[PDB]
Amino acid sequence: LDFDILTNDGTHRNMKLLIDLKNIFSRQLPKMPKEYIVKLVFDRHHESMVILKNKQKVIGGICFRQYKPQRFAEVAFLAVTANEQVRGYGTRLMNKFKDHMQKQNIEYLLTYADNFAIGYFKKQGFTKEHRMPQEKWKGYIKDYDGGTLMECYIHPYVDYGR
Ligand SMILES: CC(=O)SCCNC(=O)CCNC(=O)[C@H](O)C(C)(C)COP(=O)(O)OP(=O)(O)OC[C@H]1O[C@@H](n2cnc3c(N)ncnc32)[C@H](O)[C@@H]1OP(=O)(O)O
Repeated sequence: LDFDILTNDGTHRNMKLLIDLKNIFSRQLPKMPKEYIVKLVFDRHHESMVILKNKQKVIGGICFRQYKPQRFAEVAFLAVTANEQVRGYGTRLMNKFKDHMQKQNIEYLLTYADNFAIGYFKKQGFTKEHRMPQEKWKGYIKDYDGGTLMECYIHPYVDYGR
């Protein structure tokens, strides 16, 4: 079981994996326009960390976008395939992601969660109250009046994915 950052480098291997991830996202986030998922997963600003089983099968992942100078990242999509849920993978994935963000010098994660997903994020340390001022991400991350913007601080010397 590996947690690798997938790069859209135009190779058959990585491309297949990103498509596989994309299909998991659309399956688990049914109300999300599939063409939109495709757009973000394959654009040049987004990266995806996948849960790789047997070094070939994608069973879940997180698609995110780093705003490097600002030191924050938005979690665009997150999911574990249905037949692999409730096995601790979702949590292991987030811990691996936080460890990576810490190494990438990212200070905060932001994500718009679906009412049903809010609980998962709260479990991972995300909160509805923000320690980061609105002015800071405004202009980089879209401000939707109809979703719940959640935030998670990534401490520079806390041991994640331990
Ligand atoms: C921006 C984002 O995309 S928002 C949408 C997030 N994605 C989804 O909702 C997609 C559908 N869901 C999924 O793909 C999965 O259920 C995930 C990623 C939410 C969680 O993955 P799993 O492999 O099942 O996670 P894992 O088993 O490690 O979770 C363990 C803990 O998370 C909690 N948890 C997981 N899913 C949920 C949920 N939907 N609601 C509430 N709590 C949840 C478990 O209750 C558990 O609590 P515990 O450790 O005290 O027992």
